[PDB]
Amino acid sequence: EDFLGCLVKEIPPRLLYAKSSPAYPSVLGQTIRNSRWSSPDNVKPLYIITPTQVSHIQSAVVCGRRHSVRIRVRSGGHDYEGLSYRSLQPETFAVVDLNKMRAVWVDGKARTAWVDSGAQLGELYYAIYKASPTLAFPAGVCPTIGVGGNFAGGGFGMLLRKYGIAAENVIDVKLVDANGKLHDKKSMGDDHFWAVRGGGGESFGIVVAWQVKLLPVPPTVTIFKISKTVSEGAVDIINKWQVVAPQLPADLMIRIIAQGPKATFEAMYLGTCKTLTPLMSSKFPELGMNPSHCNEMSWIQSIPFVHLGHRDALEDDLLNRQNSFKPFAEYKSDYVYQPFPKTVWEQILNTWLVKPGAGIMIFDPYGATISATPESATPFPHRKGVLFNIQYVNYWFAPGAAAAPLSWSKDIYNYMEPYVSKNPRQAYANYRDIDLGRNEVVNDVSTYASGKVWGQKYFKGNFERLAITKGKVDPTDYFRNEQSIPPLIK
Ligand SMILES: *Cc1cc2c(c(*)c1C)Nc1c([nH]c(=O)[nH]c1=O)N2C[C@H](O)[C@H](O)[C@H](O)COP(=O)(O)OP(=O)(O)OC[C@H]1O[C@@H](n2cnc3c(N)ncnc32)[C@H](O)[C@@H]1O
Ligand code: NA
Ligand code: NA
Repeated sequence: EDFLGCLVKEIPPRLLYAKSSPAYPSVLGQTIRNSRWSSPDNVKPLYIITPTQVSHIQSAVVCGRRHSVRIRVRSGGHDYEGLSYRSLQPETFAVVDLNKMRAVWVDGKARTAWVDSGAQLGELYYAIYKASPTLAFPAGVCPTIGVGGNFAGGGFGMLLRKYGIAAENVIDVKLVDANGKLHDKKSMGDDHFWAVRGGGGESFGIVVAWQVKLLPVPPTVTIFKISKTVSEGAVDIINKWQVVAPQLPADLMIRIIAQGPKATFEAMYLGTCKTLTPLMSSKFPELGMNPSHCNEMSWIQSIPFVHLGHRDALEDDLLNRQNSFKPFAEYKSDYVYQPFPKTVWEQILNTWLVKPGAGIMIFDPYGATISATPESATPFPHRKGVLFNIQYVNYWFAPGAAAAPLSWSKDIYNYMEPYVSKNPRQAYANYRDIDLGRNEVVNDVSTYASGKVWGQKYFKGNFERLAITKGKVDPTDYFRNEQSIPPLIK
């Protein structure tokens, strides 16, 4: 009551929703992307605020401090555990939902842009396209991902070998801190500005907007998608890929999707069929690539083409907010520094991918620019020596069908333990996986020791600096969730 009273005083009432508001269920559900987290057994926010101005965010945070009510911020709602809009255990929180703050302003000539956190990647990419056919930004593959969470947790996609992660291409921010204060890079200082760009969402304050540098791409890029079944030699070919792909020139990224005894090699090349053909013949002849495989197109066209296989529907694929794809979903991730033995690839393709509840495995090769950044230069530590990342994705479509995929996800992660990174076993912060560990709260503050268990997996040697920065900007642990950076204070 106290908290709501404060909000009503400062923010338009049409932007405030209580559980009893008729529109609350659809406001809550509008960017939930995982059917596991939409059902009524999930813990719901007491209130939802949908700011349209930065002053509304500040008022909301000031109210939350005064009345001791915590806020989970949501931009695109893609959090794998839904931590932008649900808690694991009953507790009081409000959601500050940024979907209405979605402006993107591109300065083509300066090659910079200001992008609101509530914009989806598709909208950012489209706006860049309206400004220039030869500029791009290196962020996620899926068009509906929110800018806010994608950037805060790092953010990578088919330009990662060329330009690294989204967070290392951010040149300023506009942020509201745990005391409701408005900050930019200059006011927040090196530590806070280092942490917010890749140190995970929520922990370091609400980013309202990000200023990004825009990067050159040729007017024509080339995509191929070449599949090999095991009888076509997928095992030998992927065994070679793991050594070659991380060593390829930075203009060529070849990722793999596998969902049975068959691997599809999806490439984005910053250039033409005419130069890709000889490069492949020279560096990776085992794949058997020829000019018939080439799909030449602009960078903007490559986004729906890579993610959805569509060539013909630019605006609908990039500017969509209908939220129609809502699988029940589980996800895990690993990083690989040493080549798998051929026998492991044999097991993966022939055995693991043919079990009840078996999911899809995606393999993104590193090296080049992403690996050239030192491990501590940003909070994202998965850099020098990384051959590839693995994402293990399970989708299902009926609420009664969870047992087999959940069980497969657990089993394959156990199987893979000897072959992937260890001490710690690294994982990508934006592929959030609560089973890596969760925080313990003592005297209303997340403990450092509990945070460290999962924190070293996402952030490796960067965890302690993240926590010291957290202690400086938010010593009372106001902006938190079950897996956010704990404050390390003296
Ligand atoms: C759903 C999904 C997710 C990803 C891909 C595809 C699809 C369909 N593919 C992908 C991803 N990540 C990549 O780097 N490359 C890819 O190709 N996926 C994961 C995605 O990057 C993460 O889920 C990301 O955190 C989602 O961001 P979001 O859509 O904005 O999600 P939430 O609103 O749930 O927020 C996540 C997390 O960050 C905090 N948060 C949200 N907004 C802010 C702001 N403005 N400031 C600070 N912190 C923020 C949330 O509280 C939550 O903890
Ligand atoms: Na290690
Ligand atoms: Na999970």
